Amino acid sequence: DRPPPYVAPPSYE
Amino acid sequence: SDPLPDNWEMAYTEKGEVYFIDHNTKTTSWLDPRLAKKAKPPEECKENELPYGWEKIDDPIYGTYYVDHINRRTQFENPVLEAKRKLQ
Repeated sequence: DRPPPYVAPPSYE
Repeated sequence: SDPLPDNWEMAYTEKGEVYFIDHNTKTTSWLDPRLAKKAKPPEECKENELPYGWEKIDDPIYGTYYVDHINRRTQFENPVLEAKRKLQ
């Protein structure tokens, strides 16, 4: 079991 | 001290969340580079303090967990408590 995964910011455009 | 470092921008998600754009390395991060603080070993932090870069999240559905924005990790255990525990 694991917490919510890391939520990254929008990818570099 | 308003300006971002040279070749940085800041922008917003559709949810209105700010993030930072580093054109030097072609990366993005939730961390404001203007707000960076000295690193500290987690065990050297006080009980109710988190090291720089960490965020405590209280999720209504998934409960409390900790987010490390430097290394992009998430974990259940408080990292300061964890470090003290493992070194104790």
